[PDB]
Amino acid sequence: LGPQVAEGENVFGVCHIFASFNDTFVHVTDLSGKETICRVTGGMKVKADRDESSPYAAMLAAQDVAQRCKELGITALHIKLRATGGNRTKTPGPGAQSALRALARSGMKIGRIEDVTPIPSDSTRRKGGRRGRRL
Amino acid sequence: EETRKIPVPANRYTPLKENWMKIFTPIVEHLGLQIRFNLKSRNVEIRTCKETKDVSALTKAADFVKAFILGFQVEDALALIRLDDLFLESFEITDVKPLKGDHLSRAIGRIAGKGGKTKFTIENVTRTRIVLADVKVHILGSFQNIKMARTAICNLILGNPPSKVYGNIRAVASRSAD
Amino acid sequence: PIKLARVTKVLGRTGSQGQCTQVRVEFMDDTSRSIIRNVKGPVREGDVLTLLESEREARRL
Amino acid sequence: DIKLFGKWSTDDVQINDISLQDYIAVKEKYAKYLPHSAGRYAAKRFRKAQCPIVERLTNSMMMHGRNNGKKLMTVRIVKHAFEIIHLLTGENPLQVLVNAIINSGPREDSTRIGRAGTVRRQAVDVSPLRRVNQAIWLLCTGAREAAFRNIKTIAECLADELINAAKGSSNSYAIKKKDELERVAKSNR
Amino acid sequence: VVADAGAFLRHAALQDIGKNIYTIREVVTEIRDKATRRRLAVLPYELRFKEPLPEYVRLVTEFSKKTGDYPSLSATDIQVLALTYQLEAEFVGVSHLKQEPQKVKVSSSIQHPETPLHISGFHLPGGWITPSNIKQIQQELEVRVGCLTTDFAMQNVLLQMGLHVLAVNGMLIREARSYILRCHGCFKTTSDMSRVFCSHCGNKTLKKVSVTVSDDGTLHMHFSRNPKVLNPRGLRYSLPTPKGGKYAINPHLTEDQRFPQLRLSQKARQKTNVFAPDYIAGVSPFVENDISSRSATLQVRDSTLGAGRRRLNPNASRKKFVKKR
Ligand SMILES: [Zn+2]
Repeated sequence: LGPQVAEGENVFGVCHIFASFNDTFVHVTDLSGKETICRVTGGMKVKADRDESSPYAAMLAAQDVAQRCKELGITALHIKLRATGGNRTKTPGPGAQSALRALARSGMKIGRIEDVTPIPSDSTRRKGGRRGRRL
Repeated sequence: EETRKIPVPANRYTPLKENWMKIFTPIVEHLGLQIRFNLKSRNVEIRTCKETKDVSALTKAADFVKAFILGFQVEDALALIRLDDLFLESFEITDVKPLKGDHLSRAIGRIAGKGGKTKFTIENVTRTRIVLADVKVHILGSFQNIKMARTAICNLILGNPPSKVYGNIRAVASRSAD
Repeated sequence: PIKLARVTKVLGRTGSQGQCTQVRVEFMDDTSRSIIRNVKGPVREGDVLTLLESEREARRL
Repeated sequence: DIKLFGKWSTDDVQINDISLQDYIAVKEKYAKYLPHSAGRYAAKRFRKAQCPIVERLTNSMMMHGRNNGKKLMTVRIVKHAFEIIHLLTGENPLQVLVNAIINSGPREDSTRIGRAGTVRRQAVDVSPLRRVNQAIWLLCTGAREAAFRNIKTIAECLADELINAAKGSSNSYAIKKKDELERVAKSNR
Repeated sequence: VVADAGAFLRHAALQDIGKNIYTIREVVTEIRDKATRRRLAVLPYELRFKEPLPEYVRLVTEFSKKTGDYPSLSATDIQVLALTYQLEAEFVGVSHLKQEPQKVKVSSSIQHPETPLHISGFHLPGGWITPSNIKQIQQELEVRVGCLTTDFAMQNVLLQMGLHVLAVNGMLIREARSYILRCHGCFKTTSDMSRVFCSHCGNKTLKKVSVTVSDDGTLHMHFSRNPKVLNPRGLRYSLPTPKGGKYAINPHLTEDQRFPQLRLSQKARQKTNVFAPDYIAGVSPFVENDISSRSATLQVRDSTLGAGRRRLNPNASRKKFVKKR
C-alpha cells in the first residue's frame, strides 16, 4: 500500500516538527501539505503533563511516525522546524532537535532542513506584562 | 549521499579559521564525514561519504559545528559529538522582559557579572555552557540542566540580585539528585 | 540470567561515606562491552565479578 | 604429601565459581598441616586473601568476647566439625566448606547514597573478597546462634551449618540471611 | 638522509627509505614531547650520531648571512645543514653545487596577505576534506642523500644552494611556497611567523609577504599592492603613564620588556577533553570553572584570548556599558 516507485527513487514527505513550550508535534504531510500522513504529540506517548515536552516523548513520537511512514511507503522527509513565534520565542526547542535526531536514526533519508517560525514583522503586545515573564 | 550546510557570520570567520583543524579532524577521523568551507556562500558543508560508519553521525557533526558558530568552544561542542543527551536551547533577552536601551545593557551585565564570574557560577552549578551573544543567550547542556540554567538567567534578567539567584540554584541543584 | 565480569580499571571511591568503588567492567562473554559499575568492598586490578543482572549502568554523567 | 590434620586431602577440592577461585586459598601451596599459623596477614591490604581458608574459619570462630583469645580451642573445634562433616556426608569436608562459602556469600547488596537523611538505598555489586569474608562471618554466626542454649556441641552445629549451606537448603542461617539481603537489594535497585 | 626534529615530532616512519640516517645529539635531546621520546626508545636503531668538523659550519654560516635567513635559523639548524652538506661533499661530488645565491625578483599582486589560499578545507567557487585525504594533506607535495626537515628557512637556504630535499612523504620536493614576515621600516625579512617585533629595528612592523623557492635556486617574493595593508589608521593614540607593581599591564611596546607575572591557576587553564576513556565517569560534561582563585578576581586571561579586541583601532567607539579588560 503506497506509491509505485522503483528502488532508486525516494518518496518525499514534509515533516512539520513544531516544538511548543509545552509539547511537540510531528506532522508528516504531502509536499503540498494539505493532505496529512502522520502526527503524534508529546502527550500521546507519555502519560504525564510534566514530561509532555521532554525529549523522551519527542523521540518516541519520531520513532512512531517513522514506523508509520515506513508502513505507507514514504522513505524520505523534508523538515520544517517551528517554534511558537509571533510575540513568543522564535528558536525551536530541544524537543524539536530530539525529534529530528530520532527520525534521523530511524532509517529516514533527510531532505531540506528549513525553519518556518512565524516571525512577525512588527508584533502586537507580549502576553506578559511590563514586569516580566518566566519566573 | 546527503549534505548539511550551515552559515557563519562575519564575526565567527576568524575563530573558524584558527580552530579549523580542531573542527575538521574529529568529524573526519572517527565519524567519517567529508567537510569543506565554501567561501563564496560562507557555509560549512558536511557530507556523507562511503567511509561513514553509522547513520545520524552527520547530524552530530552539524550540531557540533552549529554550536561552535553560535559561540561555544571547540571542546564544549565536541561534547555534543560524544554525548547523546545534549541539546542547544537559546532565547532572546527581551523574550521575558521588554527592556529598552541602557536597561537592556544592565541586564546583559548581570548575566555576566564582574569578570564573567556570575556566568561561570551558573556554569558550575547547572553543569551547562552559556554563550552571551549581543542580545541572545545560548545554553548547552542536558534538558533538566537547561531548565535550571534558563531559570537562573530569567531570574537575573528581570531584576534579581546575583546572591539570591545563587542560593536558589544551589537549593534546586541539591533537590535535583545531582 | 547471570554473566561473569572482568576488571579493566578501578575508577574511584564514591558514595555518601566513600564506601562504594566506581570501577570499569569488561565481560567474560568474549565481547568488548565495558560498563561502569559500583561495587561494595575492596576491589583491585585482577578481580572477577559476578553480575546478578548486567543491563544496569551506574551513575554515568 | 601435606594433609590437613594429617588425614584430609586437598587435591580433591574443586572450585565451582571462578570469581571466588583466586581468593579461596586452599588448593596447592596454601594447604597446611594445621589451621594455626600465626602469620602477619593483616599488615597490608589484600594480604588476607593469601591465608588458608581453614585459618580464616578458625579466626572468625573466636569472635565473641569470652572466647576472644583462645585459638587452640577453635582449631580443635574445627577438627571435630570436620569429623562430623566426614561421617555425615562422606565427602571431603574441605569441599563441603568451599561449597558452603560459595553458596553463602551474597552477590549484591544495598548501600546508602546521598547525604544524611537519604533513606533510599541503591543496589550495588559485592566484591569477591568481601563475599568470602561475609560468607565466613555468616557461617560462624549461624554456628553461634545454632548452639547458644542446647545440648548440641558447637562443633556439631558448625558442621550442620556448613552442610546445610553446602547443600543450599533453606535451613542454614547464612542461606536465609543471604536470601534476605539479595531480596532487599532486588527490591531497592 | 638526515632527520630533523620535525621528522620525529610528526612521527616519520621513514627508516626504510634511507640508509645513511644521521642525526645530531641535540636534535634528539631537546625534544620534550613524551610520545615521540617513547617512540625513540621503541624504534629500530639504524640511526647513528655524527658531529661535523667546523669548516663546513663556517661556510654554512657565511652564506646563511647572505641568503637572509641567518636570524631565522638556530644553531642546531646550522649543525644539521652542515651535516647534510658535509655528507654530500663526502659521498657525492662537490662541483654540482653553486655558491653565492641568486637575486630575488619582485612580482606583486592585488591579493590581501590574509587571503585563505592553500588552506585545505577552504574553497572559493571541489575542495573537500575526505577520510582518504587526511594522511596526504600535509603541505604542497611534489637520490641517496636527503633531509627530513619541515622548517621553511632551512629549505629556503638549502634549495638556494641546490641540494635535493625530501619530507616525510616519499617523492622529493621541487617547489616550496610559504609566507615570511618583512619589515617595512628596515626591510629585513624573518622566517619566524610567531614573532611580531623584528630583530633589527625592534618596531612592531612585520607584515606578511609570500615567497616561492624553486629547486633550481630561484627565490621570488609576492608583495601585496593593497593600500589596506600599509594604512596608518589605528597606530597613534594616547598611552597611559607607565605603571609598576604586581598588577600593572603595560601596552607591550617592546619584545623584551619585563612584565609582572600574572598566571592563570591550573584549574582555570584546564580544557576538557571529551575522547578520554574515563570521560564518561565524570559527574559533569565540562570542566568546572575557576571562581575561587585570586587570578579569577584579578580577571587574568590567557594570552591567546581576546585577539580581535586588540585588532580594533583604539581611536574608535566601543559599546557604552562595556570595558575592554
Ligand atoms: Zn625593522
